[PDB]
Amino acid sequence: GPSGMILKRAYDVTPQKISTDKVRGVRKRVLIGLKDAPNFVMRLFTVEPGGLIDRASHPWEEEIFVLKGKLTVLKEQGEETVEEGFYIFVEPNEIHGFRNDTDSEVEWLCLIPKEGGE
Amino acid sequence: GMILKRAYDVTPQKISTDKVRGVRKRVLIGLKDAPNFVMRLFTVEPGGLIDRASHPWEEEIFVLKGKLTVLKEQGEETVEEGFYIFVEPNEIHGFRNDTDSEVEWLCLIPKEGGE
Ligand SMILES: [Cu+2]
Ligand SMILES: [Cu+2]
Ligand SMILES: [Cu+2]
Repeated sequence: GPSGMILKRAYDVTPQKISTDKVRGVRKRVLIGLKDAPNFVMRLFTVEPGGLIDRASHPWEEEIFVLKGKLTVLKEQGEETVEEGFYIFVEPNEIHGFRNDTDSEVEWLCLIPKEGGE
Repeated sequence: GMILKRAYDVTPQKISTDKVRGVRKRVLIGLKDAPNFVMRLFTVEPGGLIDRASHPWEEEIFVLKGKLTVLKEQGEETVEEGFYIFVEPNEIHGFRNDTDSEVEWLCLIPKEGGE
């Protein structure tokens, strides 16, 4: 494929509002998307106060790094809050979700194999 | 089926070769866990350097802390916390810390690149 290097301020990427049956109060920035990635994609998620990504599972893994705030992670059994500087590995098919129980925006990097889209 | 951990608590590996000095690397999500790509966290001391190199796989980076000097095929460019970098396969690249404090970034590569 193409040559070169992209270097960009992540916040300059246009966010997309996510509103589905299981997601509310979330915006996503596709940093390294399907148009460019040979193998896996990089997204930056922002969750507003009270926002929620309800428990779900999917047949690809997810790799996360928490960039800002206190993120509540929903698990098959119960929940756990993590903060900036934590990483999360979600195995394929593992139940997971996310909630923001704080008064300010929470952000994380999420990477998936490109077969799961962007 | 879910790992949640503070990245700092992963023991860093000092890297010192002919080509790399003043760098520590943490493997956060490595080959034991990852089906497709790995997650590392690099910390570079003031004056640390990863000399120009290239590899057959791509690299995806997110700058977490500080002002990172990126060595390119042509010259160099400085970036800061909050920048992402996409390095195409085979693109020459390296890194330097010209500041007086530690610089950190996340680096992800496909598993063919090892951890
Ligand atoms: Cu998911
Ligand atoms: Cu499980
Ligand atoms: Cu490299």
